[PDB]
Amino acid sequence: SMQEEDTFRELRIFLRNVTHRLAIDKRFRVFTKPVDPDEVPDYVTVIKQPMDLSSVISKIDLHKYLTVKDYLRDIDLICSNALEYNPDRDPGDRLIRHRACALRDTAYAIIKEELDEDFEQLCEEIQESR
Amino acid sequence: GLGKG
Repeated sequence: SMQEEDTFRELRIFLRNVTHRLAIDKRFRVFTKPVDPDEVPDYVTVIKQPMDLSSVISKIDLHKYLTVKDYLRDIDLICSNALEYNPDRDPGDRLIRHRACALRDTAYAIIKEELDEDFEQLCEEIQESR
Repeated sequence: GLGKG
Protein backbone atom coordinates (compact mmCIF):
# COMPACT_ATOMS: atom_id res chain seq x y z
CA SER A 1 0.00 0.00 0.00
CA MET A 2 1.11 3.63 -0.31
CA GLN A 3 1.02 3.86 3.49
CA GLU A 4 3.45 0.93 3.70
CA GLU A 5 5.70 2.53 1.12
CA ASP A 6 5.58 5.68 3.31
CA THR A 7 6.73 3.54 6.26
CA PHE A 8 9.65 2.11 4.38
CA ARG A 9 10.60 5.59 3.13
CA GLU A 10 10.67 6.86 6.72
CA LEU A 11 12.84 3.84 7.63
CA ARG A 12 15.29 4.72 4.82
CA ILE A 13 15.48 8.36 5.97
CA PHE A 14 16.15 7.16 9.55
CA LEU A 15 18.83 4.74 8.39
CA ARG A 16 20.61 7.28 6.22
CA ASN A 17 20.75 9.68 9.13
CA VAL A 18 22.19 7.11 11.53
CA THR A 19 24.72 5.97 8.88
CA HIS A 20 25.81 9.54 8.10
CA ARG A 21 26.41 10.19 11.78
CA LEU A 22 28.66 7.08 11.98
CA ALA A 23 30.40 8.09 8.73
CA ILE A 24 31.40 11.57 9.93
CA ASP A 25 32.90 10.22 13.17
CA LYS A 26 36.72 10.36 12.80
CA ARG A 27 37.12 7.04 14.59
CA PHE A 28 35.18 5.23 11.87
CA ARG A 29 36.99 6.58 8.82
CA VAL A 30 38.40 3.12 8.19
CA PHE A 31 34.85 1.79 7.72
CA THR A 32 33.57 4.49 5.37
CA LYS A 33 34.66 2.84 2.09
CA PRO A 34 35.33 -0.76 0.97
CA VAL A 35 38.72 -2.14 1.69
CA ASP A 36 40.55 -1.43 -1.55
CA PRO A 37 40.87 -4.71 -3.47
CA ASP A 38 43.88 -3.44 -5.42
CA GLU A 39 45.83 -2.37 -2.34
CA VAL A 40 44.71 -5.28 -0.09
CA PRO A 41 44.16 -8.20 -2.46
CA ASP A 42 44.10 -10.81 0.38
CA TYR A 43 41.00 -9.18 1.90
CA VAL A 44 38.44 -10.58 -0.58
CA THR A 45 39.91 -14.07 -0.08
CA VAL A 46 39.53 -14.02 3.70
CA ILE A 47 36.42 -11.99 4.26
CA LYS A 48 33.53 -13.59 2.40
CA GLN A 49 31.01 -10.71 2.80
CA PRO A 50 32.77 -7.33 2.76
CA MET A 51 30.71 -4.47 4.15
CA ASP A 52 31.31 -0.76 4.79
CA LEU A 53 29.28 2.36 5.42
CA SER A 54 29.23 3.48 1.77
CA SER A 55 27.89 0.06 0.80
CA VAL A 56 25.27 0.41 3.57
CA ILE A 57 24.07 3.71 2.07
CA SER A 58 23.88 2.07 -1.36
CA LYS A 59 21.78 -0.75 0.12
CA ILE A 60 19.47 1.67 1.87
CA ASP A 61 18.87 3.44 -1.45
CA LEU A 62 18.28 0.09 -3.19
CA HIS A 63 15.53 -0.66 -0.66
CA LYS A 64 17.44 -3.65 0.67
CA TYR A 65 16.56 -2.92 4.33
CA LEU A 66 12.88 -3.28 5.28
CA THR A 67 13.67 -3.37 9.02
CA VAL A 68 16.23 -1.93 11.38
CA LYS A 69 17.11 -5.52 12.29
CA ASP A 70 18.28 -6.12 8.74
CA TYR A 71 20.32 -2.91 8.80
CA LEU A 72 21.95 -3.89 12.10
CA ARG A 73 22.92 -7.25 10.55
CA ASP A 74 25.12 -5.25 8.16
CA ILE A 75 26.58 -3.04 10.94
CA ASP A 76 27.30 -6.29 12.79
CA LEU A 77 29.02 -7.57 9.64
CA ILE A 78 31.29 -4.49 9.44
CA CYS A 79 32.29 -5.24 13.02
CA SER A 80 32.73 -8.99 12.73
CA ASN A 81 34.73 -8.64 9.50
CA ALA A 82 37.17 -6.32 11.29
CA LEU A 83 37.55 -8.72 14.20
CA GLU A 84 38.18 -11.63 11.83
CA TYR A 85 40.64 -9.94 9.48
CA ASN A 86 42.56 -8.19 12.30
CA PRO A 87 42.63 -10.70 15.18
CA ASP A 88 46.13 -10.29 16.63
CA ARG A 89 47.47 -8.56 19.75
CA ASP A 90 49.51 -5.91 17.93
CA PRO A 91 48.36 -2.33 18.40
CA GLY A 92 47.24 -1.85 14.81
CA ASP A 93 44.84 -4.81 15.03
CA ARG A 94 43.68 -3.86 18.53
CA LEU A 95 42.91 -0.31 17.38
CA ILE A 96 40.79 -1.40 14.45
CA ARG A 97 38.97 -3.91 16.62
CA HIS A 98 38.24 -1.28 19.22
CA ARG A 99 36.93 1.08 16.51
CA ALA A 100 34.79 -1.69 15.05
CA CYS A 101 33.23 -2.49 18.43
CA ALA A 102 32.70 1.27 18.97
CA LEU A 103 30.99 1.54 15.61
CA ARG A 104 28.66 -1.34 16.49
CA ASP A 105 28.00 -0.02 20.03
CA THR A 106 27.33 3.50 18.71
CA ALA A 107 24.86 2.30 16.07
CA TYR A 108 22.98 0.24 18.64
CA ALA A 109 22.93 3.11 21.16
CA ILE A 110 21.59 5.62 18.60
CA ILE A 111 18.92 3.10 17.63
CA LYS A 112 18.05 2.45 21.26
CA GLU A 113 17.50 6.18 21.92
CA GLU A 114 15.91 7.09 18.57
CA LEU A 115 14.05 4.13 17.03
CA ASP A 116 10.45 3.80 18.23
CA GLU A 117 9.88 0.10 18.98
CA ASP A 118 6.39 0.29 17.45
CA PHE A 119 7.83 1.70 14.24
CA GLU A 120 10.24 -1.23 14.01
CA GLN A 121 7.42 -3.66 14.84
CA LEU A 122 5.30 -2.24 11.98
CA CYS A 123 8.26 -2.64 9.58
CA GLU A 124 8.71 -6.25 10.64
CA GLU A 125 5.02 -6.97 10.13
CA ILE A 126 4.94 -5.47 6.65
CA GLN A 127 8.10 -7.43 5.73
CA GLU A 128 6.61 -10.72 7.03
CA SER A 129 3.38 -10.11 4.96
CA ARG A 130 5.40 -10.08 1.76
CA GLY B 1 46.76 -10.03 10.86
CA LEU B 2 47.71 -9.52 7.19
CA GLY B 3 47.27 -5.78 7.44
CA LYS B 4 46.18 -3.21 4.90
CA GLY B 5 49.68 -2.42 3.56
